[PDB]
Amino acid sequence: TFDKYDFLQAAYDHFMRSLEAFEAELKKYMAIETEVTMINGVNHPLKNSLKAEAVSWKTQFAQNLHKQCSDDLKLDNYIRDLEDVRNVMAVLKVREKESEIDNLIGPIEEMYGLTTMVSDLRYGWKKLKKVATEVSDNLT
Amino acid sequence: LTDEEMDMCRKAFAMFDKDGSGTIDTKELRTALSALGQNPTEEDMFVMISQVDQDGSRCIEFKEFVRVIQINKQMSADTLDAFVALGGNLDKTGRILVDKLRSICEEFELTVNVDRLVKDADRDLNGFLSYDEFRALL
Repeated sequence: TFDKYDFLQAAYDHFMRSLEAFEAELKKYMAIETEVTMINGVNHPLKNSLKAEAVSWKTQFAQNLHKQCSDDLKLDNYIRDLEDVRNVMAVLKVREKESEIDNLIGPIEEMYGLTTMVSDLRYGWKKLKKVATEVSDNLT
Repeated sequence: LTDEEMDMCRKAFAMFDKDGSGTIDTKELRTALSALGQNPTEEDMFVMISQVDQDGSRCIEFKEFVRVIQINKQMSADTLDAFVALGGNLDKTGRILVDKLRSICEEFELTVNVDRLVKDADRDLNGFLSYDEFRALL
């Protein structure tokens, strides 16, 4: 019954099998954590080593989300900065939905999954208002 | 369920609750674990007691003592010891290797021995012993 837990980039393979389903992935790892705690109530060197292995696994899985979170951040930084057709094409972009998808990916990981870019994320949100101001000045 | 298990249960309950409180408190339990060498945390022992404590007492007693001994014992008399003697290393095959018995008589250094026993416990008359005739040997 300890051997049923014998387990690091296989996690990325699991990610390759793929929104909130990510949260479900973290919670099934949390369920492994809680049945380990119940077995702590049942049983420690052999147990503390796999306890520390859970310390390894969920932190590294959080970081393999966090790297993609950083990529989301930087690729959003990118777009932060016959012309009327281009203005209309950017006017069509649902863009706030993409910013919201990134915001939901980040803040849920920080809070429910528990850098100084949090204020940058806030300036991400206000960025659209600033861009609308710039487009208003671009009207003329 | 039996009558001598009550005897050993009373003796072991005496061993654990050593001061005389009538209830297993955490300190006497850790005293027992530290006599056995273990000094775990003060949060895992809480969970262990909380699974064993049914009454909400934070202290387990003789009814709970025999409840855990009952579940661990009868959940998991003469079948096993005579079974796993040599044939239970074979798991319902009825063919015991002679080399195992030669090894057994090799290691324990016995002065005089002839293996005519297996020659004259041969009830299938082939050169090995099935399990029923193995009990007939015993």
